Amino acid sequence: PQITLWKRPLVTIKIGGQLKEALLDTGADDTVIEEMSLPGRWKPKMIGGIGGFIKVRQYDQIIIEICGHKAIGTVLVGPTPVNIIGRNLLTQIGCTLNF
Amino acid sequence: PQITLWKRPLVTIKIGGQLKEALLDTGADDTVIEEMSLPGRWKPKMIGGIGGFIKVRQYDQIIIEICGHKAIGTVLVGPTPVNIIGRNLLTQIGCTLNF
Ligand SMILES: CC(C)[C@H](N)C(=O)N[C@@H](Cc1ccccc1)C[C@H](O)[C@H](Cc1ccccc1)NC(=O)OCc1cncs1
Repeated sequence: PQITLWKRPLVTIKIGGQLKEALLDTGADDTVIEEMSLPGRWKPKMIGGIGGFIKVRQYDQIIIEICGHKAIGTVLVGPTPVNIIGRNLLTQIGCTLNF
Repeated sequence: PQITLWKRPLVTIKIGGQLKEALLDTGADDTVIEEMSLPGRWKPKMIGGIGGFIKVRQYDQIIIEICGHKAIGTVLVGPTPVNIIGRNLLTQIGCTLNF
């Protein structure tokens, strides 16, 4: 779909059998989700944003279905104010900016 | 232009007579720039991101030319890692997401 930006670009996702809403975020290099119990192995990681940084758990090769388009990639999980779909997954669903 | 997301969506801006590069950021409600000496009145403001928050100066009705398209709006100025063009200005240049 084509999405205008008068409101936040929130979409429904399904990940790890759970339904969530997440922001399509072209400023984010990586995907960062609120605390959830993704199964399997991981690696602690530090990421920085406006405000400073947070500690996250890095999960690789995780399936996410982002507005009905499947993608597999790294998902960081941690103390975020908002679930963020970053460019690592946006590129897999074919997302572009246009003006 | 149409912009893919394999790299950061950086564009050239001109603001306050100065040339800068900024990120087209659909996840940001507001526009936040690194410290610069925008002339005129303003109001101190707190904004939150990943990591916590920062204090900024809020400047209204500031002209910015974002990849050649003019826009006027609020610009927050403060201690950001990266210059961010948020939706307040993206909507003025007609920016959409597409997949
Ligand atoms: C993987 C990313 C999440 C990454 N850690 C991250 O925060 N990138 C941001 C750019 C950046 C990079 C390094 C250091 C500082 C800032 C851009 C994201 O697009 C972020 C998304 C966002 C996160 C939290 C709350 C609101 C937006 N944008 C954002 O800070 O615009 C600024 C705001 C405007 N109003 C409230 S904050």
